[PDB]
Order: sequence, then C-alpha cells, then structure tokens
Amino acid sequence: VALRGAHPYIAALYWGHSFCAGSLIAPCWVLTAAHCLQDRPAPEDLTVVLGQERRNHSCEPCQTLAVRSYRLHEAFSPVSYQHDLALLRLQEDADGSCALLSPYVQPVSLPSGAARPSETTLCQVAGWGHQFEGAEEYASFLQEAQVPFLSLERCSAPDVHGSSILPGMLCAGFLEGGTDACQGDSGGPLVCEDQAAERRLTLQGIISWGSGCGDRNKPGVYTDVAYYLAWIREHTVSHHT
Repeated sequence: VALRGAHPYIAALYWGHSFCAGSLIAPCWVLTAAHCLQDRPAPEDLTVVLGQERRNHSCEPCQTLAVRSYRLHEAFSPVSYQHDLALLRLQEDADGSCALLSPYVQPVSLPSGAARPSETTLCQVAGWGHQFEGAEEYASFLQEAQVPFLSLERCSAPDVHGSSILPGMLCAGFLEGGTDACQGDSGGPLVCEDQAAERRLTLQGIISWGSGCGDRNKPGVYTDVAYYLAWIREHTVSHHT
C-alpha cells in the first residue's frame, strides 16, 4: 500500500485556531463530525485543505477551498454526541469545479451497507492528532493506525465505554493496546474492508469521541457511516426526485 498518497480523501478543516479532519466523499462534499460545527461558525470563516501533509503547511499539491454551506444531522445531540455527522458543501470556482482530483486528492467510497462489520473486519484510522503548540517547523505528519472493529457488546462494557455507546456509534481499537487517542482528529476517517463493494476499503467511521490523549487508551468511538447511509445520499443528491 502507498504512503504520501496514502489517504488522498482526508480533508483538514480550520476555523480560528480550532481543527477537525473530515473525508472527501465527492469533489464538492466533505463528511465530518457534527460536533466540530455545533457552535455554528459562518461558512465564510471555514477553510478546507485537501492533499495536505502537515497542518498548517502549504504544499505544492495542497488545495484550499472555501465552504458554501454545511448541514449537521438534524438530530445531533451535543450532550451524548448521538448522530455525530455533518456535510460540508464546498464552494465551486469560476468553472463549476470544487476538488481538482489528482494523485493527492481523491474521494473515498461510502459503505455498501451490504457488509455488516464484525470483529474480523480490518480497519485503518488516519489523522494528525496531538502536537505541541508553537514552533511550526515541527508540525506533525499525517499518521495511520491499523485497528480492528470492536463489537458493540465489548464496547458497552462498564469497564470500557458503558451506556455511552448509542445506536449510530461503532467502536474500533484494542481494549488495552493503545495509540489512537493521540493520533486521530475529531471528524477524521476510519476506513475498513467492505469487499461487497466496488472498492476494497470504504469509509465506515467518522472519529467522534473516546478517551483523552494522555489517559490510557480506550477504543475510539466513531459515527457509524452505514447507519446514516440514506441520510448521506438524500442530502447530496444531484437532482430533486
């Protein structure tokens, strides 16, 4: 598998000094977490960079886009984080174009929903994660971890995430194994085996919440993209029908 062109769908989202990642699901659409947008920033103050290697760093294949509008799931809860997803409609330029697809910028495929994930499913989470403030020249690189899907039964254990796990959420990671809580970003991609899909890997999770960087790792909790599949289709459709 490739490495600088490793996760060409991952988007870097900026507002003020806050940060979130998301996933390019088509040239004009990015999928992220609703919690990233719950304070309702003006679309004009958002910046999306596709193809970025280091946060805050410009780069030759980096593409910077404005956002035209965005939609949070109408039922998102800021308290429990149930239904933690949003769509960004990117601003098209003079030509009707949004992301210029390239070897560094490519959309990720949505799950089929045919494929019901199991503890044997293999996944990957990408993100930048924790980085010490100051000294930009030392900005971290995108990194990735291989994580297994973690059953609802094991995730809802009192000892793991308890009654905090709600329908529409899924878990991935190791019970004690470690190292994802310091490397994922709110809204970032969990990409897993679909097999019943044209592509080998599809986007099956959006980084939602989990244990704090620094504490002992728990599995991360992700928005279960497949559960919202009709919501994502309906709000991206090209034509009213």
